[PDB]
Amino acid sequence: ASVLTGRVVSDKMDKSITVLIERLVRHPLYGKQLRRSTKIKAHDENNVCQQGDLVRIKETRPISKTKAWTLVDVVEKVE
Amino acid sequence: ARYIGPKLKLSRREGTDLGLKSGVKPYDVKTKKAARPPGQHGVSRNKTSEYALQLREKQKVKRIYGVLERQFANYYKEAARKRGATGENLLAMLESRLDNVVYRMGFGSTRAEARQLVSHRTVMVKKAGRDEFVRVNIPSIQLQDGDVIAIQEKSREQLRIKNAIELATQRGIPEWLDVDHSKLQGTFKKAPDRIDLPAEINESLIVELYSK
Amino acid sequence: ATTNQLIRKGRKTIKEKSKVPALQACPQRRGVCTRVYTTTPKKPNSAMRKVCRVRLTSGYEVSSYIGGEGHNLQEHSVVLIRGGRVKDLPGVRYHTVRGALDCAGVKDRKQGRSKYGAKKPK
Amino acid sequence: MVVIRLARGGAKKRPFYQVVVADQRRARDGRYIENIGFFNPLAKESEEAVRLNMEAYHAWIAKGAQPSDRVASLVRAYNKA
Amino acid sequence: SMQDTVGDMLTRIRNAQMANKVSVAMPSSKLRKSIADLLVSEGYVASAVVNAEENNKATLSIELKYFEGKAVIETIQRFSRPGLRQHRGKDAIPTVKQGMGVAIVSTSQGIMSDRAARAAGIGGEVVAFVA
Amino acid sequence: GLVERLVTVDRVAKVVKGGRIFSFTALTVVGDGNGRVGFGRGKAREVPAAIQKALEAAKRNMITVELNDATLHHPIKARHGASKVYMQPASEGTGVIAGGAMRAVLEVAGVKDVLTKCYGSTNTANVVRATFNGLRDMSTPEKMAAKRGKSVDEIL
RNA sequence: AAACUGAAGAGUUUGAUCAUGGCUCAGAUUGAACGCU
RNA sequence: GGGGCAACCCUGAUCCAGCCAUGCCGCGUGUGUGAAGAAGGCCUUUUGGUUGUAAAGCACUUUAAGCAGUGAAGAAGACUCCG
RNA sequence: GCAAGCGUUAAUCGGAAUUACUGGGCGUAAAGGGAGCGUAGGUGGCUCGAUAAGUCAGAUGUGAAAUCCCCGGGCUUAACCUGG
Repeated sequence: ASVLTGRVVSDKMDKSITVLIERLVRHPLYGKQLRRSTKIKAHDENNVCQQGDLVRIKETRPISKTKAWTLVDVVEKVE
Repeated sequence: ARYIGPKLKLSRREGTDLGLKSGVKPYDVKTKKAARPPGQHGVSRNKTSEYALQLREKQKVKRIYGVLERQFANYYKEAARKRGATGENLLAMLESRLDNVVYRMGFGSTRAEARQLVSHRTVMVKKAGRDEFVRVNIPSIQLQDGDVIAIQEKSREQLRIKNAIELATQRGIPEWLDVDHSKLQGTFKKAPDRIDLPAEINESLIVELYSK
Repeated sequence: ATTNQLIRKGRKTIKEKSKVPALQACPQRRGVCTRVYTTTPKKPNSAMRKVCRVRLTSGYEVSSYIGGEGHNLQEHSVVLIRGGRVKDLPGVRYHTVRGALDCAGVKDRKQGRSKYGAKKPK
Repeated sequence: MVVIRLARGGAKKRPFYQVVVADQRRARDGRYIENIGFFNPLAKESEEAVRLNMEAYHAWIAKGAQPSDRVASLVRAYNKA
Repeated sequence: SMQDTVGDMLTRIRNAQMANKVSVAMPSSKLRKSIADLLVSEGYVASAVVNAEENNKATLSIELKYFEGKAVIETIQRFSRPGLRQHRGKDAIPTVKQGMGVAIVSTSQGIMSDRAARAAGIGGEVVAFVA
Repeated sequence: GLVERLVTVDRVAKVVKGGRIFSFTALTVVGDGNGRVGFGRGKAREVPAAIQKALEAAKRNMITVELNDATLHHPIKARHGASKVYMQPASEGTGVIAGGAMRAVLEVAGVKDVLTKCYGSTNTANVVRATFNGLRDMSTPEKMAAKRGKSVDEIL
């Protein structure tokens, strides 16, 4: 399986969370990395994590049209 | 294709003997030209440039070895592909050709006569490790080390071969080639070295010409 | 041009358009001579250069030059047109292939026959 | 089913065959699951006309692929040789 | 503001060498001291000493060399500037002047020479070329 | 054993009140062929006299160079004014790859294998001067070892 | 063992110069067409 | 590859064949010897030069093309008899 | 000079460091925004730790075959085919 850790941008959706993932990609010609952020939607069964929390998700069978990830664990809480 | 025009005019343009004609008499007495370039104009102003010199050198080597530009370009490409000096490799290939080796052995008095004689399949080349002789009609075949050369039974008593052998003896036999006259058998044990080959020919110019 | 600037905007090569649009990226093109006339060259030169206004199968109405000495072209003659600008003729960007379809080759050409569609004399 | 078969390469009037494991439906020159051997109809005595991988062939036989008759005969000849 | 430190040290050395200064001093850091130690071991500078001053500061002083009137450091150029970092593998480290120079490489085993890193089979940040 | 080569011939005009005046300027590179090479510029009303003046200048403007068997020790990049010349050692048998102005001076030097490139201006005089400066700048591994106070083996 | 081999410029703005700057040629190439053969 | 227990049938896939110099490669259109340097063409200071060993003469050689033969290999052994 | 070919034309890259990451410039040749402020974003002082994401190294799987390259083999040579 694949595990990704990211901030949860939005928790408004019921039984759902949106996580932002930061990754570094090297530009082919120029060769300098650029920060890239892509939103990924995950399924939270108890809505444990509020917005701004850092969460780890793994790939899973599509629960819904836009969600293929699940909230296995929550590591850190926003102050 | 092979050049069909006057042999001497090529050597006159180059300004030095190309070996096209067998040296039965001195080259100077035979033709009494090549002191000046051919044609009506002869001596002329506006001396040639370095690119012209490179072109002249390439034309010299091609004319000496009776090899067209297309084959010469393939040979130069193979030389650059091969390890070591490109000019040395190209000269080695031009030596390796069958017509040249038979001419050095003396079966043919001249390189053109050797090329025709080989194309006619009188000469048989045995590759290393082969117990049966095979007739070849391509004079451009490269020779591997230790290859053996035989005259066919029909061609054993050729008059031109016999007349060519003693001219070859007067000219001298190269060390790498081993020739048995009685059996008319020639072995290519090693390829000619650059030091062995004529110093006057300049390999570098041919390499310069193909580099744009 | 810093690295960040190059990454953000980048480098751009504008592309040269063809100098022979009427050929539509083709070696030659067939047309019909809608006019056969003569014209004056530019300032340094003086002559009566033979030109034909031709409508090609590609739909353009372009002007082509008739090379060589003498020609049989006239109205409603089908000709073949290749590229090649005439330096001293403004607006003439094509050449008429001699001997291709109806443009006869030069009568007594001897040296550059293949450039003018003249058969080998026997 | 999966059939081991010869694939025709080489040059005109000079056939060279490549023994390949491929689906029966797919064409002779099409995709093949695996390559196990080369077969050369016309070859010198010193040269090895037939080369094959016994372990892979046995593996496919156990798996259930159905070898073609020509390949089976070539395998028999290789085994006896 | 000053967004580079290694480049500042390199240009300080270069300007001092062009001005024929006996020694060049600068604010000290462990990375600057390591680079100076590598230069000393390569023989481009005579010595490099860190004097601990007050207020938790330190001064790195490098004694420069001159051979036959000319500077020992023929050229010293920053490669991995802050704006564009360059990281290379073991077989991709650039050679300086056919190997007669030095490409300073900061590897996981410390800051060391390109030839030494090639011997160790290691790579890292190619920080500067000194010859 | 001195070899003289004429890089180029140029014609220049000087204007007096009465009428135009024509003069010839020549550039020649002359060298030993092993370690010593010079370039000279001569001006004369007559071409051969300009050639001779250029030779005389080149002889005094000889400098020494050091070479490994037949090739350059290391890549050399030089700028004289606008023009930029780049030189790269090549293996034996490659030959001299150069655009005339570089070729003349390299052949005077005696280098048999080299790769050259030019950037910006292609002017022959500037190219020659930049090449000459690059040859002067070049140094050998032993000289570098003495510079750094280390043995030849220690430094690669 | 080998795969690690590769870099040319020139004509043209000026009475002449250097730079800059465009335009043009020298090469390879092609499912190629047209002209002589 | 499809169907059939097999015999065998289908297969414009496939293997080949006809046309095209359309690209690449190879080969041939001959090879030696040949002077008051024939004749003619061209240039010329009108007499020399050049075409030019080029040619004629002379002695060979027959790859390719054409004729007469000869003759592999692509074939995996079917079926049938016997253990 | 090429040679069963030879040129012209059409197209692509090269030469063109003439879009310059390798590898260009901005006082006068084209080019510093009229000046400040500041959003996103880019970069960023010294010392002691945790972390190992970027970075480097090694292991595995994969990155189909052909084609490119190297060394051998077969076609009389070559193209061509072909094992590794």
